[PDB]
Amino acid sequence: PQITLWQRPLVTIKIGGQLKEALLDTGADDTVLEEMNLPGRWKPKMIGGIGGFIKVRQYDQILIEICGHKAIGTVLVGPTPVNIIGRNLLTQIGCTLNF
Amino acid sequence: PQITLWQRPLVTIKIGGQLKEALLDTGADDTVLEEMNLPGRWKPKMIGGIGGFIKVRQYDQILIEICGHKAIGTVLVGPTPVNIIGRNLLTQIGCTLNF
Ligand SMILES: COC(=O)N[C@H](C(=O)N[C@@H](Cc1ccccc1)C[C@H](O)[C@H](Cc1ccc(-c2cccnc2)cc1)NC(=O)[C@@H](NC(=O)OC)C(C)(C)C)C(C)(C)C
Repeated sequence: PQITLWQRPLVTIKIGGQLKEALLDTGADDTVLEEMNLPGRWKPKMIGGIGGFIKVRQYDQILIEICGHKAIGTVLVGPTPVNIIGRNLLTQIGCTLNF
Repeated sequence: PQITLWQRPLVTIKIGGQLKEALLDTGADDTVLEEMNLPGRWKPKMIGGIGGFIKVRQYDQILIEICGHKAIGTVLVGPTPVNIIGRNLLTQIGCTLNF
């Protein structure tokens, strides 16, 4: 589909059974979701955005379905006021900017 | 053009007769640029990132060349670690997310 930008580019995502809302974010290197458990191994990481850094949990080789599109990769979990789909997974569903 | 996301979407912008590099950010409501001079009046505004809020200066109806496309709207200026083009201007230049 083609998503215009008059509104926030929010879509539905499925991860580990649960359905969630998430922002398709081209200004994000990383994918970061609201605090939750994910199966298996994780590492502490620090990420930086506007107005500071937050401490998160890095989970590798995680599957998320985004608008009925398979995408596997690193998923960060932490105190984010919004679920953020970053480039690492956007590339995986063939997401591009056009104008 | 069609910009892929295997790398930070960094385009050439022109503002106040200065060439800068800026990030095409779908996950940003606003356009935030690093400290610089701009003509006209400004208001104060708070904006929130991942880490917290920052104090920025709101300038209205500022001309800005984004990847060879004219936009005239609200530009925020303040302590941001990256030049961000947000949805207010991305819509102006007819930019869309596609996949
Ligand atoms: C390497 O740095 C990153 O890629 N950092 C990303 C990051 O923070 N990416 C930044 C760009 C960057 C890069 C390097 C260094 C500083 C910045 C812009 C993102 O795309 C964010 C998303 C967001 C949206 C919304 C909110 C939020 C906050 C409060 C309430 N509700 C929602 C909070 C975060 N928009 C923002 O930070 C924009 N925020 C926004 O639109 O809020 C409405 C802003 C401030 C640029 C206009 C991150 C998401 C992986 C952490």
